[PDB]
Amino acid sequence: MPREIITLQLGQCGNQIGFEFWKQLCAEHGISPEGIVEEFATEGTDRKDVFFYQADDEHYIPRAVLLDLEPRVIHSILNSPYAKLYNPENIYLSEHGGGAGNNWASGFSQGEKIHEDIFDIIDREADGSDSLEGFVLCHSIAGGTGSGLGSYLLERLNDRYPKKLVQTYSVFPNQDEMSDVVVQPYNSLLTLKRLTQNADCVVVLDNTALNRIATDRLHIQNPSFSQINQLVSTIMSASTTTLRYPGYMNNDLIGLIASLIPTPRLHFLMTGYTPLTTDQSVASVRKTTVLDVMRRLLQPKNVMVSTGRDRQTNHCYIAILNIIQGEVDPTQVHKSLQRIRERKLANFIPWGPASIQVALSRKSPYLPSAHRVSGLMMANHTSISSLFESSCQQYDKLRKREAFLEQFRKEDIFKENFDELDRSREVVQELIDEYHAATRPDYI
Amino acid sequence: MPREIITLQLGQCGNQIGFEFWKQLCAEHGISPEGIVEEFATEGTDRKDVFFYQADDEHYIPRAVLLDLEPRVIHSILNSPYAKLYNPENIYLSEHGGGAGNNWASGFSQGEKIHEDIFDIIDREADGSDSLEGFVLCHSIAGGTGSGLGSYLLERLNDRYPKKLVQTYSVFPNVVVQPYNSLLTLKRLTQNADCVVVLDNTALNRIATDRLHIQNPSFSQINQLVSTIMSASTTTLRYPGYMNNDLIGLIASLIPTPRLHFLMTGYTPLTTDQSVASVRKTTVLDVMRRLLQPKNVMVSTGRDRQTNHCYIAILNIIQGEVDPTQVHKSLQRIRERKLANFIPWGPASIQVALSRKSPYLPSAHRVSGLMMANHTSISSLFESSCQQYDKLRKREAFLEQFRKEDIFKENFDELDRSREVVQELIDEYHAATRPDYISWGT
Amino acid sequence: RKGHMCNARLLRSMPEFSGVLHHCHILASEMVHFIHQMQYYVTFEVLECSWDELWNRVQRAQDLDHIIAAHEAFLGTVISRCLLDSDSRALLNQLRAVFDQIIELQNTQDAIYRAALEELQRRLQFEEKKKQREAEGQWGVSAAEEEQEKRRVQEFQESIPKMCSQLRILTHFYQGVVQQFLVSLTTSSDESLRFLSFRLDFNEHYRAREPRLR
Repeated sequence: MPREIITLQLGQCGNQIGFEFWKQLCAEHGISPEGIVEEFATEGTDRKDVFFYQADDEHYIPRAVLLDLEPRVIHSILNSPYAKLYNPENIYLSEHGGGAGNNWASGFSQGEKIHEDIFDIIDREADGSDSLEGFVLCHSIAGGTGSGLGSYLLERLNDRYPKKLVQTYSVFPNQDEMSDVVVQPYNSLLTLKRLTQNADCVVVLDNTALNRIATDRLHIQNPSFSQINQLVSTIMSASTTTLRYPGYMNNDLIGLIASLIPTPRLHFLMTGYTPLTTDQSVASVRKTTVLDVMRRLLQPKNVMVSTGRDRQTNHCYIAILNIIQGEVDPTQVHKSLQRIRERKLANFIPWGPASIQVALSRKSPYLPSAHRVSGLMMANHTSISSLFESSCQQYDKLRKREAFLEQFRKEDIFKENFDELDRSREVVQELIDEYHAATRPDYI
Repeated sequence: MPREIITLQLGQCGNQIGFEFWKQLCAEHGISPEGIVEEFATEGTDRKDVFFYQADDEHYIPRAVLLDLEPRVIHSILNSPYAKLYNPENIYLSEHGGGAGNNWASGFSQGEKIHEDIFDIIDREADGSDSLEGFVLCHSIAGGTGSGLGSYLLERLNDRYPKKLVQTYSVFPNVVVQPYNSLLTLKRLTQNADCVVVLDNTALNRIATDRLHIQNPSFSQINQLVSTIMSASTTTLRYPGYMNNDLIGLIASLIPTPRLHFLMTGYTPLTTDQSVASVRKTTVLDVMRRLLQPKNVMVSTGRDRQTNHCYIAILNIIQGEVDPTQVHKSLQRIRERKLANFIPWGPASIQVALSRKSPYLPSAHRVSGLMMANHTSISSLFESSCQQYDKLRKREAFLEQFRKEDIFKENFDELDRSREVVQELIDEYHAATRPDYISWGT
Repeated sequence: RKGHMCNARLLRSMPEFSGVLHHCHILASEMVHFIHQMQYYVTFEVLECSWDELWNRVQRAQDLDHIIAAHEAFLGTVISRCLLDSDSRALLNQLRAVFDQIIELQNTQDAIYRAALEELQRRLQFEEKKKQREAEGQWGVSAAEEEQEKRRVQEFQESIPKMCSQLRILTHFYQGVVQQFLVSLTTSSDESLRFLSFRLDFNEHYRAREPRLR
């Protein structure tokens, strides 16, 4: 049965992630930007019902609701080639293009104020999807709508669909880079709290890591927010390749969440891409072994998560899932598991179930893969506890020094005090402590 | 024997809709703009005398009367390419160029002034009709001619043709006396029409804009959508089938109670021909699921969360290549999924009839679905009409204009009793959604 | 159905012609609204499908024997929705009991309309003599005519109860008495008959009363 996902885009970064993911899904399923299925995808093996909702025009339309309080991202999404690919009725655009002002409290207020409109789009997508599994919230942890509206959207999806998985593509702020929002620390903390409480699983997409990985591994000088959104789209297309092309294992989001999240609360996932190189980096007659792919993904130059290289937090993978796109030999997958276990190519959490699965699945036929073996890494590592600690410390620095506290206290969430930011930092700290415990034998 | 239908068009919008419907019927039976049946539709199995009066010059003369108290609309209707197609003896234009003036009272006064003329046209259409099922009056409850003339025509038709079905096509406005007129037209439909089909302009425009992608809809597109829905509902009468070839059966199916005559309409696919359904066979099940979606209804009936709107009865006439087995599967799946919520005054009435679209009228969908459903959600639209009428009557808004006319000359009592009738209809429709409508009259 | 909605107004001027009109209207409305879905169900069980089945069966005949079965298959397709088998004669007789009840309600509505017209004739038949006598210069009310009119009005008010009770039984029965046939219809093994059981609708006394309908 198809399992549609309601892609909720909040903030500029979230709208870019959602639009790029929709474009990547249309390309991989062979759906043209007008939604009219591309001529090469009529016989496509893509489970278009599974990934995209079939509109009245039969356009392969992902159940995507783009809700942003700033009109710039909404206009760019509506101006993308894929405008007719997705259903227009699920895109709610706030005429007040003022945004949340990089304040998570203001973002949550905006999400709740557009809760009727956004919850309407979410429920419309659920009714328009045969077996809508849950909602995927692409937003920015440092933005106001992305962090705040991301929290509001995650909470709204959890309340309307408590039995539906709430996955978040939360753009974590640069903990090593001075955020332009002094209240961006509070916004990041609130987005992390939303990920921990109103979201079932949070994929932290640290823009500092995006720039670092693009510059060092992909040789992309200064990755832009557009570049981060494009990378997110490529990673999403890699993760949904097995969604469009039906495989034998990990056929649903709930199954992937179970295989990657031994702790129901500690579902915050760090990201990595393997091989991490520019498309111009043609692996010269290099038969990428499954073990070689595992080593390259485990290489920090290939991880797309800005996890502070904190020697205090013993980063270890709670669960490791290697999503391989292309022609991958299943026997080579078993050999890769053996070689990675022997060479310790991946460090696992000491207090989580050992999950090293080698599953062979096909990519979307409409999505051409330049590398015979492409790799997307979703790993639950305690280094995310380092990134969460950096975010929490930044949030504490903003709350304690009243950095952008005028903007934070201007919203009802922090009207009395920076309670929303403080509870957010507390939730982030608790998650970081639990993740460090998970890498430690004492988590259980 | 042919089973004709007498169509009375009141007001400018009604006359335009009548001209469009006559052209649609002509295209369905393959009748040219002069009414002459096309060579490809001469040997049709359609009973064209059922929809249009058959002129001996091989012209399908629609048994329609185009009535407009303003010469502009009447002249445009008689200047249309269907001027020779429509019989001129059935078209009456009020020489009194004052019109009904968007007042139900003035419309009723004008209708009383031309009561003999309308009854004469109805009788002439019956004479030109073989086995006429009844008369359908198309008018706007907020317009002057539509509301007042609808009431006058309904009273005259109830007096002259009680054994013929009384179909009313209420075209809701998208006039300060518009609320009193709405009450008056609601009273007229509830008192002299055996079945009233609500065509709300707000929801019709919303559906047209959502599917046809038309911004700021004009009356023409709403009239075209109404004509398409009517042709899909009349495909059984136009093409002599095996069952439901008469409007009486549909009226009994949707309004077994004459008072709960509020029939809502649905069209599938509700998308422009430009809206390209990519290799999507609009199956009976797909069309049913789209109709189960309230977004495809072209009637602005209040979706009250407090009132559990439910379909008292639903009959889907699928015109085109629609499989009867797929239709039965779609009906069963809609009943099981409760895509249509039904009243306790009668169990889940969801009927699926596989019908053929007229061969001379091109049908882009292999299986399309037109729904004539009596649902309690229309009771919210009745509540809205009653509220508008009360808003005008309580302050007598444009009650002065009706006071110039007989219906409100003494006071705004015609609009007040009319709004009372609309409220009573809303309450009755809610009872029809309730289990007690069987014993409500008991 | 149209008469139950219309002919009540033939003599909808006497309270004696109220219970009969309303109750018989309830009966007719329930039966017709229930049969509205049954019309399409019959139009598709063996009507819409059997013709195409016959066309397909004849579509492969390439011999006299090959064409022999082409029409026999259409015969079976059409005959399937008639329950004409002696074993199926239980459900067939139940359905014919439904048809008999529809015929009986037709006769009841005919009686109701006769009461609405013949009994409405007395209210105006006697007005001719008085109308002419007024012009002729006569005065007073004829005792024989007044007493005859009083007897006719009393008959129209008291014997209308026979119509009222018959129509009340009809109002109850159109959705209730259908249960003897519906016992078999509720056990619809055929998916088409199960669809009829899923849309055994618009009764006003079957879903509320008959357990299978609600």
